[PDB]
Amino acid sequence: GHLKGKELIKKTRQELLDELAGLEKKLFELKGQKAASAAATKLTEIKNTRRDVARVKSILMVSQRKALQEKYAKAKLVPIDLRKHQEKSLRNKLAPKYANKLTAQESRRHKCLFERKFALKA
Amino acid sequence: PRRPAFEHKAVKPVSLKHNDYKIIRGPVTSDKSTVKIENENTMTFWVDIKATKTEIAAAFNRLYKVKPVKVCTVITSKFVKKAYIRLPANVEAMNIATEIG
Amino acid sequence: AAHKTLRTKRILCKAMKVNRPMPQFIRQMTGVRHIRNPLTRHWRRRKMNI
Amino acid sequence: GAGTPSFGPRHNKTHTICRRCGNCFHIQKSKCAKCGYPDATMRHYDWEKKAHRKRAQGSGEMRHLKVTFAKLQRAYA
RNA sequence: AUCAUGACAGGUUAAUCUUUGAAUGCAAAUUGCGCUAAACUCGAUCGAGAAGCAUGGGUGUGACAGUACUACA
RNA sequence: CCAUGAAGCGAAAAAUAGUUUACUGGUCACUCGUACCGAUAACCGCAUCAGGUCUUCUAGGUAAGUAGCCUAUGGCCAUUG
RNA sequence: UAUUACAGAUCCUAAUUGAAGUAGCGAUUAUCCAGGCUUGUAUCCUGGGGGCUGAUGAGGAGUAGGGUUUCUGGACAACUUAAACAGAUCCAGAGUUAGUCGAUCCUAAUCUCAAUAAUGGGAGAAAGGGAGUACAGUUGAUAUUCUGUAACUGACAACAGUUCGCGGCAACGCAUACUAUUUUUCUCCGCCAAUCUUAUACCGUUGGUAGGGAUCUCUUUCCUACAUGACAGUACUAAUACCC
RNA sequence: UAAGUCAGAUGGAAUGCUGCGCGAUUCAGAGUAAAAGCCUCGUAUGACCAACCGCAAGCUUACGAUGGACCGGGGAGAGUC
RNA sequence: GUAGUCUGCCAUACGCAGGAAGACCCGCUGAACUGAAGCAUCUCAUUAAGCGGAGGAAAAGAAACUAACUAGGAUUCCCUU
Repeated sequence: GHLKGKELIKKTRQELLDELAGLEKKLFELKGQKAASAAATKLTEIKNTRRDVARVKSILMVSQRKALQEKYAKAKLVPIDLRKHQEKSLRNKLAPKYANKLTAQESRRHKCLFERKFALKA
Repeated sequence: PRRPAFEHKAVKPVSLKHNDYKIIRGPVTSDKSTVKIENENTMTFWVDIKATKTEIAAAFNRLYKVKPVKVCTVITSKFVKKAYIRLPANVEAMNIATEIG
Repeated sequence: AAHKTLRTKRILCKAMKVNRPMPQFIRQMTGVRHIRNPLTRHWRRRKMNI
Repeated sequence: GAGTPSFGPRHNKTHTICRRCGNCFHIQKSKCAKCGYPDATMRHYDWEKKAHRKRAQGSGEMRHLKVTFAKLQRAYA
C-alpha cells in the first residue's frame, strides 16, 4: 500500500531505486487493465500509485541535493542548480560594503567628524 | 576544444524518465484490433508521440520478451500514436493478450 | 488535406475532441444551469479560420 | 462582376498561424501583423491602448509573476 | 484518517518543470539538418540517451598573422 | 524567330600525375502526410445560393466531327401533393 | 442635495400589431403498381413496369480549400420551402499502417544575414529536378501502405571462392581498383507541321464453346466471356539512325 | 475576551408584538427559516508566551584626528568660452 | 635566424547585455482639427501620435548666483509676486 515520506529518508539510495521500479511496474499493469475491467476501486488504486511514485522520486531528489550541495558548499563558483533563486535586480545590485566604503580622505576625517551624540540641560 | 571550470548543471536526473514503461502506454480495445490479434498475429498499442519504430521494437522486447517482426505507425485524428506490432510465427497474439488482459 | 502538416493536424485534432456536449455531472455538482460549451461548432456553418 | 462571381477563386491563404502570437502571420512578407514577429520587440502602439491590454500581462497565466506579487503583500501589511 | 505512524480544496518554501517564446547549435507554413575531451546512465572495447554548443562586449589565458618599430647576429 | 527557348544537387566517363591487386556471392532501412468531398448539398459567395473556381481516365451509332441527336457500362426519379 | 418630471428628435434599446392564413412554396428527367418495416411513407428499403443522365455525364479519381463531412449502431425537439421511421442533422462509439507514392534533399524567379585576412552561408517548388514495386486477396470504414507471392534500390559489416589483361584489320567486344586536379557528357529543355510504328480502346473479315435473353410467324440469331503485372532472359527474323 | 437559544400568544420559521431580567474599554458590521446589545462569528481592550536579538562601516587616548593664527608656496578643465 | 615591443585577427575560461511593463520620469522628433467669426505670421503647442532610455521614484543640485540693502547664500516643491 501507500507509504509515508518520513520513513523513506532512512532507506538507502539503491533500496529506493528497486522500490521505485517495482512500484512503477504495478502502475503499468493497471493502465493495461483499465480498458478491459474499468469500474470503481481500481481507479483509486491507479490514483494512489501515481501519488506514491512521485513520493519516491521526490525524496530521492532531496537526498541527492542535500548530499550534493555539501560537496560544492564553501567553495568558489558553485553550479547553477545549487545557487539560490533571488531576483535579477538583487544579484546585479552590488553588496552594500562596496557602495558604503570610505575614501582614505573620508575615513581619516571620520576619525574626528563622526555623528556624535549630544543633548541640552534643563 | 573546450573545458569548463565547473559542471554548470551538477544535478543528474533520478531515473531515465523517457522509459520503456512510458513509451508503451497500453493496448487498444477496438473491434479492428480484436480481428488483427486473431487473424494476422498482430497486436496494437497506444504509444508516445515522439517514439520511433526502433524505440518501440526494443521497448516491446524488454517488457514482454518477444522480438517483433514489423512495426507500423499511425498518428490518429485524436493525436496519439498507434503502433501495429506484428509478432513472429511461434508466439500467439491471444496468449500475450491474455497475460495483459 | 490531405498533405496536412503536423502542427496543422494538431489543431484539427484539438478542434474535434473539444467539440462535444457539456457533461451532465457539472450541472449536478455546481447547480448552475444553462452553461454551454463555448468551443462547440458545426463544420458547415462556422469555419475555424485556422 | 466585382461581387458574387469574383468571390469564386478565393482559396489561397494570405495569413498563416504565427509562432509567437499563435493567432495573421504574413506568408509572403513573413511578419506577424498582430505581434510583429520576428522583430525581437513585441508590437504595440499608444493609439491602440484598448487592443494592447487584451494581449499584455494579466491576460495569460502569470506563473512566475503572480508569486512575486504575493510576496510583496506579506512584507507590507 | 482519528487523544495522530495527522484527514485535505487550506497557506508558504523547495523540488519536478512538456512544445514554444528575448529564444540562443543552423533553420522553419518542415516535428527538417547538425556537433562533442572526460564524467553521467542504461546498453553486451564500441553504440545510444542525458547534458552541452548562439551573437555582442569586458578582464584574464593561449595561438596565429606583418618587408610595423628595435637590438644582437 | 530583330523571339534562339532554366539552374543546381547528383551520377558516370576521359586525360595527366601518384598510390595500387581486384571481382562476384548476411543485416538494417529513421522522421512526418495517408479517412472523405473536390461543387452534383461537403470550397468561396451570411445559406443544402440556377453564380464562381485548376486538372485527370474518356464507349457505340449518325456525321467532317471532343458539334447536336439516340443508346449499353456506371449513376439516378435531385423536384410538396 | 441632484445623472430630478417626455408623445415627437427619419431619436436609442427591448418586445408587438395590422397587412395575412394573404403574397408565395422557385430551378433540376417523370413518375406508376404491388410488397417489407411501422401508430404513421408517393418520400425509407425490396421487386416489377415507364423514364432521365447519354463519356468536358449529378460516372470513377485528384491539387487548392474544408476538417471528420468518412464508417456502423441508435434517435426525430429543430433543420433539410409539405411529409419523414430517411439524411452531409442530433447522440454514442470506431477509423487514416509505406526503405519503393509524396514530404524530407537540390536549386529557379526572389528574399535575407555575414565577411572584405573575405570570393560565401541560409531560406525559397506536396505541378520543375529527384535512387528504388508490382500483381492477387482481405475490412463495416485503410491500402502501390496490411497479408501472400514475386521483384528492386541504398548504406554498413565481415567472409568464401575466383583473379593478378586479353580478342577484332576496323566499327567495337569481354572479368577489373583508389585519391586529386582539370576537361566533357548524361540530368537537359521553345512552338508548329508531316510520315512510320508498339501499347490501349474501338470497328472489322474467318470460324468456335460456354452460359443467359428472345419466339403467333421469321432469325444456324442476339448479348456477355475468350485474359497475364512489375521484373529477368537470348533467338533469328527486319527496320531505320550512325559508324567501320 | 461580556450578557436571555427568558415567559405568553400568532406562525412553516420569532430576531417582531406584550411583560420581566442582565452586559457594556464591546449598540462597527455580518450570519441565523422574519426586524437581534445578550443564538454564532466578531467588535473592544489590555494581558499573555514563543520567535528572534545581526549585517556592513567606523571605534578605542596619542605628536591620533580636526580646526584657528603666522611664515613660505603650486595650480585650478580649448575646437572650449 | 631569435627577443623584446607595437598593431590586427582568431579560439577559450568566468560573470554581464538583450525581452516584458511604461501612469509618473529623462533625451529627441513633431502634426493638424481648432481660434483669429476669411487667411498666410500668430494660436491650438515647444501638445497628440512616432523613435530612443531609466527608477521606486526620476531629473535637478553645492554659485563665472541674486542684488544695490539695516543685505541674502546648493537643488526641488507649495502659497504669493
